[PDB]
Amino acid sequence: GLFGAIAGFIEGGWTGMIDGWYGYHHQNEQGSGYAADQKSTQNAIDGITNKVNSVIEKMNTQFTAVGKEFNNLERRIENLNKKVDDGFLDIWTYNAELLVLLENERTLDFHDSNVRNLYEKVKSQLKNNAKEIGNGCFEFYHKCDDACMESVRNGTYDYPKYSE
Amino acid sequence: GLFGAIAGFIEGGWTGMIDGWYGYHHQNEQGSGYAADQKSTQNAIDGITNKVNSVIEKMNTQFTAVGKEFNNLERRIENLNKKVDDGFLDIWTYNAELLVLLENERTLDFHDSNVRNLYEKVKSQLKNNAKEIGNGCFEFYHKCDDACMESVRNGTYDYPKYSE
Amino acid sequence: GLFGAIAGFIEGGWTGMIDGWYGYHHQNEQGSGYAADQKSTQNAIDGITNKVNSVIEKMNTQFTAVGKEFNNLERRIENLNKKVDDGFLDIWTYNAELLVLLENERTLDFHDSNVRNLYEKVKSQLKNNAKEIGNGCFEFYHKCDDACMESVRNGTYDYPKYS
Amino acid sequence: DTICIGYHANNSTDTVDTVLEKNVTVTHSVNLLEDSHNGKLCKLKGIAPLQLGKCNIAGWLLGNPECDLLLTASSWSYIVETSNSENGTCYPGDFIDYEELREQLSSVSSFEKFEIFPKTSSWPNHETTGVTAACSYAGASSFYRNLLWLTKKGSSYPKLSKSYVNNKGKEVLVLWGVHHPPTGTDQQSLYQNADAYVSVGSSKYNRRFTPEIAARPKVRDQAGRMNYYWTLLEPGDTITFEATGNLIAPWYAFALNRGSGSGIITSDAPVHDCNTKCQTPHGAINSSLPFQNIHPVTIGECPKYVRSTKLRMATGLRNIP
Amino acid sequence: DTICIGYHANNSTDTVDTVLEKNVTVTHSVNLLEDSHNGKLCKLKGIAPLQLGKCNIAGWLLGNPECDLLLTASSWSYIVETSNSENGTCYPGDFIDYEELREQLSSVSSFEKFEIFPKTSSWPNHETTGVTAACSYAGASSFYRNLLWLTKKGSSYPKLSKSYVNNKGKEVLVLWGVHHPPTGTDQQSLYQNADAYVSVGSSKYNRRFTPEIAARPKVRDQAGRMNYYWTLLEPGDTITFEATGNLIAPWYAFALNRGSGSGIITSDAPVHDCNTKCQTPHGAINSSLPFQNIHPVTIGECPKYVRSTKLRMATGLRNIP
Amino acid sequence: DTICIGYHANNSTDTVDTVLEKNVTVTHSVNLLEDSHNGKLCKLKGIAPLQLGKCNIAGWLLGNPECDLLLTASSWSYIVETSNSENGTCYPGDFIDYEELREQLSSVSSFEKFEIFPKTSSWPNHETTGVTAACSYAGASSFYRNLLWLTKKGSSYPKLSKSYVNNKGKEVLVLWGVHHPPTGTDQQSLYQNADAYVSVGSSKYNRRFTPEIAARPKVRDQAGRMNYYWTLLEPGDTITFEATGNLIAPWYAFALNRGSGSGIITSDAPVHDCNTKCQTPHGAINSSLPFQNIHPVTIGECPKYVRSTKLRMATGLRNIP
Ligand SMILES: CC(=O)N[C@@H]1[C@@H](O)[C@H](O[C@@H]2O[C@H](CO[C@]3(C(=O)O)C[C@H](O)[C@@H](NC(C)=O)[C@H]([C@H](O)[C@H](O)CO)O3)[C@H](O)[C@H](O)[C@H]2O)[C@@H](CO)O[C@H]1O
Ligand SMILES: CC(=O)N[C@@H]1[C@@H](O)[C@H](O[C@@H]2O[C@H](CO[C@]3(C(=O)O)C[C@H](O)[C@@H](NC(C)=O)[C@H]([C@H](O)[C@H](O)CO)O3)[C@H](O)[C@H](O)[C@H]2O)[C@@H](CO)O[C@H]1O
Ligand SMILES: CC(=O)N[C@@H]1[C@@H](O)[C@H](O[C@@H]2O[C@H](CO[C@]3(C(=O)O)C[C@H](O)[C@@H](NC(C)=O)[C@H]([C@H](O)[C@H](O)CO)O3)[C@H](O)[C@H](O)[C@H]2O)[C@@H](CO)O[C@H]1O
Ligand SMILES: *[C@@H]1O[C@H](CO)[C@@H](O[C@@H]2O[C@H](CO)[C@@H](O[C@@H]3O[C@H](CO)[C@@H](O)[C@H](O)[C@@H]3O)[C@H](O)[C@H]2NC(C)=O)[C@H](O)[C@H]1NC(C)=O
Ligand SMILES: *[C@@H]1O[C@H](CO)[C@@H](O[C@@H]2O[C@H](CO)[C@@H](O)[C@H](O)[C@H]2NC(C)=O)[C@H](O)[C@H]1NC(C)=O
Ligand SMILES: *[C@@H]1O[C@H](CO)[C@@H](O)[C@H](O)[C@H]1NC(C)=O
Ligand SMILES: *[C@@H]1O[C@H](CO)[C@@H](O)[C@H](O)[C@H]1NC(C)=O
Repeated sequence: GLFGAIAGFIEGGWTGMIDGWYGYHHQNEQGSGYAADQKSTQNAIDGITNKVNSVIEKMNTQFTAVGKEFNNLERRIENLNKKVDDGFLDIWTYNAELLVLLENERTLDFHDSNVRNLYEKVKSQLKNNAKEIGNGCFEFYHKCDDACMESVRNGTYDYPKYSE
Repeated sequence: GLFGAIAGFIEGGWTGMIDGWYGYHHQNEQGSGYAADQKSTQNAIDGITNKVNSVIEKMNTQFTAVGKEFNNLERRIENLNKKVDDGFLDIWTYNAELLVLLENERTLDFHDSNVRNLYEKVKSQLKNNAKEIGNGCFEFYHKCDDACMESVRNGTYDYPKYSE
Repeated sequence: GLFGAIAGFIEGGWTGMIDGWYGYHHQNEQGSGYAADQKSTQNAIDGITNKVNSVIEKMNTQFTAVGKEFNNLERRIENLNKKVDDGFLDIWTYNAELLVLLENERTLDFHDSNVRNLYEKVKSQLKNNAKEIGNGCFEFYHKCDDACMESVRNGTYDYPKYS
Repeated sequence: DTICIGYHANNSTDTVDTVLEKNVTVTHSVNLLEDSHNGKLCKLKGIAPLQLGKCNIAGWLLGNPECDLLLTASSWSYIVETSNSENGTCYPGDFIDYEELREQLSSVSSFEKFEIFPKTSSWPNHETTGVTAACSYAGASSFYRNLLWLTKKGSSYPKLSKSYVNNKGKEVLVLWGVHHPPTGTDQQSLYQNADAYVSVGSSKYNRRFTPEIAARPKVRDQAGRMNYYWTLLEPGDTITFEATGNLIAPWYAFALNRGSGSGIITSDAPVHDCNTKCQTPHGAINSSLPFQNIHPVTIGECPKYVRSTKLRMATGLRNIP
Repeated sequence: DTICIGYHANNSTDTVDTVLEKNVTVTHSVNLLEDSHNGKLCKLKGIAPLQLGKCNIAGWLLGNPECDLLLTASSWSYIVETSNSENGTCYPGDFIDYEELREQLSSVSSFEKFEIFPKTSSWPNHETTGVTAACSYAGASSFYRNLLWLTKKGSSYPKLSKSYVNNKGKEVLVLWGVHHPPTGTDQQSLYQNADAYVSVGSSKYNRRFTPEIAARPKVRDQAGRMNYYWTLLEPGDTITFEATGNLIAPWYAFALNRGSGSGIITSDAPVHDCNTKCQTPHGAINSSLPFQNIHPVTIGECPKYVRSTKLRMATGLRNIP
Repeated sequence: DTICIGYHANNSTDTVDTVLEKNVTVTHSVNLLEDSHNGKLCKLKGIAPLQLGKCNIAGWLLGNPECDLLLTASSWSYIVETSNSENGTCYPGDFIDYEELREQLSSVSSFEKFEIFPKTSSWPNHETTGVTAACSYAGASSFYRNLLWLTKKGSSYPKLSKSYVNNKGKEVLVLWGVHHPPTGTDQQSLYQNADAYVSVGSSKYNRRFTPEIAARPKVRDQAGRMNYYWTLLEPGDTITFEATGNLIAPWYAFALNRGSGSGIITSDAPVHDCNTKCQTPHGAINSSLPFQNIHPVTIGECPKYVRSTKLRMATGLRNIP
């Protein structure tokens, strides 16, 4: 992936996290579990929803009867009409195919970007109060209860609360 | 944003910096102020100018009279003519809308990338001679005068001068 | 470049590396030399090949005779026919030109991303067992022989061994 | 104590293509391509299409005796013909500007048939009883329901003059015919006058027709021919028929307000009471999506026809459980 | 001591749409869509359009007496008709291949009227004095200025033969007409010959016309009709008229050099001395941008018509003051 | 001891354009634009084109004597005319619906000429020997090979009636002509009957022609004219000719199965035994790439024509040796 997170330094996804696209897995003395990150998930949903709706809704349609009837002394204009229909077909098929190919690439990149940004945001607030393992994980140098890790997910984590 | 800088770990922009798109704010004993990074700004300007010019100038325009007149026994070819005009209308409206949507995203991505690359270049030269807070700022572990601050902006910063 | 590696903090390419797009230059007591990274190179090849083939193969047309003949009392439909041919020409010329411009940019980004990703993978493996120069080079804090240098290129590098 | 950053995975088997890679399994996706239809011919703009039964448009307009399902709605949004619409002009000849007329009738409102020249009162000096085996009904020789075959009464066919003023406040479609006997003996037997003519005129229409007596191959066992003509008579205008022979006179005509932008579908698919915004010869389709592979020739507000068998847009991410 | 990395912000209220997000405020942007016009009909290719005053193209070419406005240019890049172009064929009938002619005359580099068959000397054996109340000038019956109504002289209409050789070094547009009396009595009263015909021929053109006599409604109080015909006679070729009746003869014709690729604009927008490369019925537009929403039917080198109300391209970045 | 991460460079001078930057040198690239052709006219669908040589389609079909050495196949995938195709209708006049006929004959599968009305037995009471200097061969007056100029035998031209039934199991193309003398003396001299007519009829086709006698400019030294007509006779159908004069009668006709969707190429390029899927007047081209700049006018399954001089896709990366 372009941003190197999904199928990246984070090798796989979580079937355990049902409630969002991006999120956290935590483990402390109180237990372990999954939590989706609502801000990044909802922002992604809004973005992707906007893209799909753009592709669908920017299509403008007027009432059209495509077919025309020509007699046997009208062959030339009959083939002109066919050239128009066939020409529109070539254009829409090619463009629709490539639009989907290209924008699927961008959608998957977008997700990759979102995971990386989330990761680096968490990294910045924790700083040296935690160790970076790899695979997207941080080992705290202090004890973080459900209230503390919630502050990490909330973006409110207090660095000079903790030391050592 | 895709690269996580603009509206990212750097939260807002500077109205104080008039003379460029990307740049620096410095603070020392000699005072503070804004300075644009001329190289990255101009490279972006050249790039974006080329993008805009491509979208405008790649359009071929030849002398054309679109209109056609038909008598009351010509309804079939009159509607063929309408199908042609309306078909080109559908194609150009859809493609123009999506081109602008897609390339605006890429332009904003491009700026985001440039800010990130600038930030990381400065990070690379300063190394451990400065502390990384966040919000795009570095606190030096030594005194940096206007000559020193210029070396940072010029990319000429001397690391083992200030390792002190 | 978008990812800041190619013509970035890595300023230039290696004419010395013949066998791949991305790779390593090593220096140790036994000598120096170039090695291409096969996984990232081949993945890039597969991706770009798919892109080119997509641009080519998605074009499909049917048997068509473009030309038409009209007499001197047929000027309107003759000009209608011309409006059709010229309209297709405008659409395809404009779209082909921009498709190539836009996708060439994306291809160069892709290579840039791939180089950056390789760099970050090695960085991730070495950690503080090596020093970051900034030209895309790592100076080891221990001695790395051809077996050690190979483990870095292979992704099997053992950090707690040379700590 | 640890916290990890990760992303969603699930049991989705959905695949999409990307420019770099084919067949990528993703957690969520949406279809951009309408690939199915309901197998029905439906109403467009809330109005059913015209169904002509055994007959094509010519047979319906002229009143081919094998149609005789003479009841039409006052409006229709398009016209359906089937593989069973075989009954046209039963007496052989040319139908002038037939395709243009079919086009002009493809959608209409306020459509009504009326008796423009009543058979009983319109022709005191001529015989109206002419029939032909070529247009038969119930095993007997017959004729078009909307036309009258005028022939001589008792060895004389005097010059006729008949005019109609259109006071209906909308266009009137008038159809008539001109008969061309195979022999001069038939000409005299039918119309008495070897020198016969038919003249038709209005504000826009002007023609004089002369019988063309010639050897021709028999069609439906007729060496003669009837050419069929029509005009849309404007509100307030007059149409005038004069003949010394060979006139197949209007009996019934049609008043209407022509619509626009519709067409004719040829399909054997059954007509139903459903509503659609896009009709294909195969059946109606949902018009919500931008693209369809059902059929290039459509009537309605329709997705663009494409050759694609699959257009699927990734929404969720790469599925890696 | 600190140094910070940052990006530009300003007072810009400019917004653009992106595929992920609507209405993003950016520091700088450019418009790709031409949404304005100057409300005028301008010169195209540095050349003014043809203006016909009270007349349409037919009235101008035939010399409808109400077209006596003498100022027409010797060249034009396109033709303007207005809601006031009312004076056409004043004697009712069909102008054959009218649309083709309008198209073919839409731009010319030289245009001159000349007397092809002088009234005084061209027809010693026929009456040239025919007028009609249908074409009136100054309260008196008159006729087309560019045509002549030939009728019988003293109970005789001998076969006429008249030829014109085109020495003009360019195309000559020749127009004529064929008159269609309502009755055979009127035919003889005018042209004496019931069997009358008109023949027109050149190296490329050959056509014969015969009167179509029918009882018809009065149009502009005329039961008669005149059909109008034309041909472009090549440099060096000859055109020959022969008639035993019903010919409305050329009097004046036009020598011209046709341009190509133009058309007719129907607009009441005022014509001005301004210059444009792209003309719309609403007014001229700037052609520098790739797209325009002003009007689909244009003449010139024009941006592509789209239905878009906004196409704005981000140049600068997200504005976050 | 060091390890470095890096990327490929080479001696490639290949350049591509990108949206942000022009003329970027890259290590590898591929061409999307077919810019070359083979300078030959090749077979389409495994079948060679029809080559008409000195003749155009009209001359070939009518049997212009300069066409007699033309070796024609039973099938062709398209038709080639050259700058040398001059020999058409050698007797001046109009070829009716000529462009339509050319279009409909552009590809055919089983094409055969046959004698529809044998010269020796079909016309005992009319002269078949008529020739003209206007169609000359090797300096002697001659005539179309596939038609016969029928004139009076010994001061009389009796009414002829001749029918052909199409038993060929495919369409039959029938061509004929109608002659229009410059004077009534020529009419009488040729056909004797001033009142002459030609009638042609079938199940579908019905038309009547009468001589148009008029002074006309000489073309190829002929003041007279011959108009040429045709119809496609369906399998099983009958065509009937009746004439009291002026008929240029079918002698030979053509049985054929029309193909579809092809056309006419005008080219001076040599025909060769090569195969192509896309043919241009300049020569055949490869259809593998999506775009071509060789020629706007093509026949086949073809890349899309573009105005581009270069479309080159980066594959490798920025070349920075
Ligand atoms: C005027 C007349 O009766 N003429 C006789 C010919 O019709 C007849 O030739 C045979 O005619 C057959 C068809 O007969 C009808 C028909 O179409 O059914 C009989 C109709 O009553 C008659 N219609 C009217 C109004 O009189 C109709 C009409 O004559 C023709 O349509 C005129 O074109 O003919 C059938 O075509 C046979 O193939 C044909 O031989 C001949 C010989 O029997 O006698 C004529 O007196
Ligand atoms: C041949 C003829 O004179 N016929 C007489 C009818 O015209 C006339 O019917 C009245 O005609 C009125 C029009 O009269 C003109 C005209 O258009 O102004 C008089 C013109 O001098 C005459 N022009 C020529 C060259 O002869 C012109 C011409 O005859 C017709 O246009 C030919 O179609 O007619 C007007 O239309 C009235 O509405 C109409 O009743 C009748 C009745 O008097 O007498 C006929 O002899
Ligand atoms: C009927 C006839 O012979 N008429 C004579 C005129 O043809 C002749 O005018 C000259 O005719 C010249 C052409 O002569 C041919 C031709 O086309 O070569 C001679 C052909 O044998 C004849 N064909 C037949 C079947 O009779 C052909 C034919 O008459 C015309 O094509 C009919 O339209 O004419 C050429 O056009 C000269 O330019 C022209 O002056 C006059 C004068 O000598 O005498 C007539 O008897
Ligand atoms: C040139 O065009 C003008 C139109 O602007 C013609 O002028 C007049 O047009 C009106 C209709 O718009 C005619 O009205 C008629 O009035 C008579 C009574 O006189 C009535 O019976 C009819 O039903 C109709 O409504 C009016 O007559 C007409 N004026 C004249 C003098 O004919 C004008 O005719 C046109 N001139 C030419 C030469 O084309
Ligand atoms: C209506 O159409 C049917 C077509 O099915 C006609 O029926 C044919 O009539 C001919 C002539 O009598 C017969 O030889 C055929 O065998 C019939 N075909 C079939 C399938 O039945 C019928 O003649 C038409 N009637 C009218 C009045 O147009
Ligand atoms: C079209 O199908 C149904 C209409 O029956 C509609 O609800 C649906 O939303 C449309 N398709 C998609 C993919 O939205
Ligand atoms: C066209 O002229 C210039 C150049 O594009 C532009 O500033 C101007 O606004 C345009 N004309 C109009 C009427 O907008």
